[PDB]
Amino acid sequence: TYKYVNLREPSMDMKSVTDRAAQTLLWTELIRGLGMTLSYLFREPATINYPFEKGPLSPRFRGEHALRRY
Amino acid sequence: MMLYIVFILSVIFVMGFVGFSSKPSPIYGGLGLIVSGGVGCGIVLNFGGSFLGLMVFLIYLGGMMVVFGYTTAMATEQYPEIWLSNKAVLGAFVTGLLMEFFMVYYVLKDKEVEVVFEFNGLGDWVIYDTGDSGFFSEEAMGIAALYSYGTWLVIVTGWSLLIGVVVIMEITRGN
Amino acid sequence: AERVAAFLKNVWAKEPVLVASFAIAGLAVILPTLSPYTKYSLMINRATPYNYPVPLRDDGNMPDVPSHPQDPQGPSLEWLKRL
Amino acid sequence: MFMINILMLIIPILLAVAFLTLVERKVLGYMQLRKGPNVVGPYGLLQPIADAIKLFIKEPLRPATSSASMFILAPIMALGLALTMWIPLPMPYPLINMNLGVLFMLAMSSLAVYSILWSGWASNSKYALIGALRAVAQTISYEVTLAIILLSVLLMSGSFTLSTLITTQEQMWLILPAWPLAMMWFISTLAETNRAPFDLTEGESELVSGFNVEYAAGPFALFFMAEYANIIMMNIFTAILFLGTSHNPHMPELYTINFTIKSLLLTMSFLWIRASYPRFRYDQLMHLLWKNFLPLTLALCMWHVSLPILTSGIPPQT
Amino acid sequence: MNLMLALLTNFTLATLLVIIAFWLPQLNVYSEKTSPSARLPFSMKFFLVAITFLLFDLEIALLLPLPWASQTANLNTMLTMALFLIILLAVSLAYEWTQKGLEWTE
Amino acid sequence: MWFEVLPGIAVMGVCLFIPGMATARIHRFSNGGKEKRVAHYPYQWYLMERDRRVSGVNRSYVSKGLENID
Amino acid sequence: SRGEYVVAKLDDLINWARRSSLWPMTFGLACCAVEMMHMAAPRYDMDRFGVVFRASPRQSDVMIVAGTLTNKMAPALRKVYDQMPEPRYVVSMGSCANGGGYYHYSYSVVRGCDRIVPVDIYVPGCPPTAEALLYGILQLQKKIKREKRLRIWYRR
Ligand SMILES: CCCCCCCCCCCCCCCCCC(=O)OC[C@H](COP(=O)(O)OCCN)OC(=O)CCCCCCCCCCCCCCCCC
Ligand SMILES: CCCCCCCCCCCCCCCCCC(=O)OC[C@H](COP(=O)(O)OCCN)OC(=O)CCCCCCCCCCCCCCCCC
Ligand SMILES: CCCCCCCCCCCCO[C@@H]1O[C@H](CO)[C@@H](O[C@H]2O[C@H](CO)[C@@H](O)[C@H](O)[C@H]2O)[C@H](O)[C@H]1O
Ligand code: SF4
Repeated sequence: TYKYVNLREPSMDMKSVTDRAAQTLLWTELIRGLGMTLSYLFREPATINYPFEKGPLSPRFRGEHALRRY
Repeated sequence: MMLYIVFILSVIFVMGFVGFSSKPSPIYGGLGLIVSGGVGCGIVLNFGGSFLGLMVFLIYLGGMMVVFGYTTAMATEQYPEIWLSNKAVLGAFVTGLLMEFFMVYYVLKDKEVEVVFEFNGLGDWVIYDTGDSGFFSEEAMGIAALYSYGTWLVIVTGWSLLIGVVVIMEITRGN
Repeated sequence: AERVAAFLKNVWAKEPVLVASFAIAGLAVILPTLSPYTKYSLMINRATPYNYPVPLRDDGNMPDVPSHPQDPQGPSLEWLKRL
Repeated sequence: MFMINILMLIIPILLAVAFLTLVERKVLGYMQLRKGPNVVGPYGLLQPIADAIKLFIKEPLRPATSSASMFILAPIMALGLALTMWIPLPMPYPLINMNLGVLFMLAMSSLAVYSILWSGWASNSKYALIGALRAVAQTISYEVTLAIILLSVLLMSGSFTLSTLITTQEQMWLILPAWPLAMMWFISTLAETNRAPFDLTEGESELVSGFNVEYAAGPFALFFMAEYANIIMMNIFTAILFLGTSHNPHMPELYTINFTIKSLLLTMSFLWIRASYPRFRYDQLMHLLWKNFLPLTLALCMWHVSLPILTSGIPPQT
Repeated sequence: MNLMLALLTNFTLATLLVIIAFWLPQLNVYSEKTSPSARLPFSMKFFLVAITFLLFDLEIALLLPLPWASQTANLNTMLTMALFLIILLAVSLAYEWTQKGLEWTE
Repeated sequence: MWFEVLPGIAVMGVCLFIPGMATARIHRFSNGGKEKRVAHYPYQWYLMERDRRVSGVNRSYVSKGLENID
Repeated sequence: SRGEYVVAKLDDLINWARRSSLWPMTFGLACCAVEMMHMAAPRYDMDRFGVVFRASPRQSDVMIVAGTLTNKMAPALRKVYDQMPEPRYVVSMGSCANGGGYYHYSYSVVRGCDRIVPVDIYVPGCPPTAEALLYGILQLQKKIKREKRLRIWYRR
């Protein structure tokens, strides 16, 4: 099964043509992109405070070698 | 000495002209003209031409001379010969400053020199107008009158600029 | 017509910037000739006194020229106060 | 006394530029779900100082310049003109009260293109010169709309005096009657200062953009300071032009506080925009100017010449 | 006098910053390195954008007096000639546009 | 958090606030506690020169009122 | 007010500025460049230390060699190093850059970038974790903090 990613023909009535003209002239879709970056500004960042905080690891982690004893 | 600001500026004006008229590499020729233009605007300001002075900076320096330097970079020079490192350029430059120095010497000493015309060396301030108390700039009023008095000037000046666009596209197409 | 309306539709879909530019310029050239308040712009510019109003020598027969600034005769700026 | 006034303008300008570099990195950081400088000084407040010291004691670059005089003149011109743009600004009172202050600012900014041209000439590199010429072509192109837009707004103000814009907006911000001009003005200032999405001097389409390419340049810090001083100045000019602050003669400080906030917010919007959009192609930003802004700006100039006449709203001359 | 002092101060400081930006690194005494007209070729298009800027910029010189021109008594003449100038500026653009003077494709 | 951006903005704000505050205060210091006189046109400069003569101390910002009338 | 004291405090200042404002030129050659990119990404945010993400080689103070250096590439890496303004430092990231790694015995691979440029920090791993690289960068900062350029100059 397959889907088309870009095969929509725009409607050509006044209501739709004028909506696209408003987008062109009033930059509405550009303003929308500004909204997304503004929303991120008010999110808590993902940064950890290395070296006081450390990224999580698991017991399987492969690091520096060592020889063991009984 | 501030009372001879106009004369001092006009001396620098001539020195800049001797700059690019000795014709060093075009890169430095543009520099001499830019300095002369800036000094030239300064002289016009001190006669009450504020709008006219700023036109030089906006149109002559910020417009015409930018395009000259732009064209020089693309079509003429990319690196220059050292200024005054050529026999003719230096000899022409020395000759110009000697002539300027002597004109300045005699005009200041005798307060008058005579070459083609008679020049007085009392100081450019002596000719100024002694009556000023209007509520506007006379220069600005005269320039604003272009649109009321100068209909015919606008038409021919407007036509020439349009034809300039057409002509330059014709010239540069190459076929 | 309807050919004209279709053409206006094609440009409004393909060249909205130019349609707006020609519309705005068209208003700039047309509205001044139709506006009733254009006449007031000329009147206000003429009511602004840049120069001293030189007095006239009173020969004795200028009834409509005031002798004092606060006399009734002479041009009034009553229309401007209300405007 | 006047000499104090000059220094009380120049020095704070250099400090604002220094700390704008920190604000840009932290604002861009948080929009990218990170922090930005927060180690060098509390909240990164010492980061501008560390960068400044580091840059000035760094070795000068190679290769040698093609023209020593032009190599030295370009940074002097860039920084000298940048500081000069501030002297007529009414905040609310200007350092220099010019009757033609708006024209002065136009004239001085048109001279800022010379530092680009001279530094390209002094780069001793054919490809670096071609990059400079593309930058000049961008700068002068967008100067056309700035001049015409500015002329259109002044038809509502009535003069070229910067402090008259304050009186013009005593009742209402000029952005309401002129928001279409404000939109194109704001973008033109971005393109004029080579800011994203118009920062092609820092882009990927230049002949010199390759990392391994080299040409005579610098000092980096002085050019950087000049550029960021112009960003702030343009946004200050934008606030005065379209977001006029009310001035109370007995409390001038209130004007300054409100006027500073608006300028800061506009400056932050430059950072906002840099975080949000991809970069224009060179031919596409030329198309934006010559085939979009310019036709609309000419039409709106016609409108704003006609509108005051037909509404009987011509402003005063003095 | 004040404007001259301001310009002198601004370009004096710019000059000092430039020379110390060039001398201060010499305190380090870094080691020596010992390891490094004509067309450009220039495109006609880049020349034509500069020329077009100039001619458009000259027409802007004629439009700058418009704020003062609106104070005249002969408003009808002034408005007619103002719109005439801007329209010829538009006609210059239209001519450039329709002869592909604004293209960047070779 | 986003409010840790404010300290750098506050520093910027203070730096931008200083030139405007300084100019206003220096003007009032130098013109007898009043705004510096604006003379854009010859008439205004003509009156300023007259005030400098009328003051008797060669400062145009020293005002003489009805006390000088007699 | 001895010269030893002033020289000592001036060293601390310039050392502080240089380590607090380290601009890397990342030479992303292979896989290790991905981990270098995860050091710039939000979790570790190298920029918060004053280490700007993407800096031009003209303003860079440190070159990070992140990946395998092949023979065909060695001349171009040396050229970038020679064009870096001083003071300049090199961090060797990952087994390939450290000594050849998995490709040590190849006919086409330089067996460690320290045959081409002098290296200040070696970061082990294949690849080193983003945190391991950050540890190495912070190690370089402490190495810069220990520098004594002016003290040595004063005693010449
Ligand atoms: C009563 C009648 C009165 C008469 C007057 C009436 C006038 C009102 C009607 C006209 C409206 C005018 C609108 C003014 C904006 C200019 C419009 C414009 O030119 O934008 C279109 C331009 C090209 O768009 P594009 O889709 O790429 O291609 C079209 C051409 N083929 O694309 C763009 O310009 C997009 C912008 C490019 C830059 C993107 C990055 C910046 C985006 C963020 C900006 C945020 C808003 C800034 C506001 C600042 C305000 C201070
Ligand atoms: C550093 C950050 C500083 C900020 C600090 C925090 C305060 C945040 C304040 C910022 C406000 C903007 C942020 C929110 C923007 C996001 C909102 C949004 O996404 O709206 C999208 C909307 C729909 O767009 P679309 O889906 O394409 O629909 C098309 C057909 N309906 O699209 C629209 O409807 C757009 C409608 C507006 C179009 C206006 C066009 C520009 C006109 C310019 C006037 C500018 C006036 C303001 C300038 C400032 C002066 C106050
Ligand atoms: C008293 C003040 C003294 C002046 C102090 C000046 C301090 C300057 C600190 C700059 C801080 C780093 O700021 C950051 O620098 C890099 C340059 O490497 C810029 O980087 C930008 O320009 C370079 C080219 O020049 C491009 O390669 C890069 O892709 C682009 O993003 C960032 O846009 C900027 O956000
Ligand atoms: S060291 Fe490992 S991860 Fe890094 S480039 Fe070599 S093979 Fe890839």
